[PDB]
Amino acid sequence: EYTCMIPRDTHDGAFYRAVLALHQDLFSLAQQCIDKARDLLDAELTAMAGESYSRAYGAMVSCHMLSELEEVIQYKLVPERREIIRQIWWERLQGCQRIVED
Repeated sequence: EYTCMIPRDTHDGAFYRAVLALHQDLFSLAQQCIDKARDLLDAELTAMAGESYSRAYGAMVSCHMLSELEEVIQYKLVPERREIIRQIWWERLQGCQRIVED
């Protein structure tokens, strides 16, 4: 509901819609939902913030999730043999030098 009630503009805006089509196990659009969310954050961070660790950093965390999202849609349509994903995730997380909420 509220997702519907959210616009499709934001990084977030596209986001859950993908999640949802993925929660609906619907892909192409959701696939492209990212692609916009991609495009969103595309233009976004590219202000570059003179970034050092700067929210373009967080913006990575954002896309990082998208990737991380881009992953599951393959799990979940894969042989589950992908189970390495866990490690990969484990990696993809642990190499995150990070706080929690992320």
